[PDB]
Amino acid sequence: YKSRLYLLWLEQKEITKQTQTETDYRYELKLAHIRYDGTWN
Amino acid sequence: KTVLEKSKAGAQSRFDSYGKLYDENINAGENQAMTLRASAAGLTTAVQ
Repeated sequence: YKSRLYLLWLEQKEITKQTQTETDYRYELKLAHIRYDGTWN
Repeated sequence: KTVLEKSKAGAQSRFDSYGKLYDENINAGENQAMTLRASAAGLTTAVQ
């Protein structure tokens, strides 16, 4: 994106819903880019 | 004459020694010692 290497990755998070308890999952989209000195944001 | 030729050959050995040390400054070892101290402190933006 605009001549800079990005990364996207999908993370899950195991949460606990209630009705007794059940295991639900929550998804997030992460995004990081590379800087000029080779480090990552 | 032999006395001053041994003094000349001794002062030539210092002019060849310190001249070799002056012409050959920082060697392959001492370049790597200052490269590592430049690399150990370039991690500020990465740790943060």
